[PDB]
Amino acid sequence: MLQYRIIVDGRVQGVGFRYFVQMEADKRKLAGWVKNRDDGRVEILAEGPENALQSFVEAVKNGSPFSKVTDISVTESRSLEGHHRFSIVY
Repeated sequence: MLQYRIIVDGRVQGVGFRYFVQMEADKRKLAGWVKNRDDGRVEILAEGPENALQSFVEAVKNGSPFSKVTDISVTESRSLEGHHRFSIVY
């Protein structure tokens, strides 16, 4: 489909952000993962149809309770790894 690599910065850890991203990804039937980086940022790999991916990016910007998204970087690829499911990963 398309794969997005999304990096989120701001007040985005210890705020239920991974859970929020996972609920949005499952709602939008996207596959991939969300993971906290040790530098405070959140990485998101998401694969799916373009309408789902675009609307997902907008939802991510709204964040979880107490979060504040100050930046979102997105890079894209047509090469999907064929992920199923969306996981909170370590």
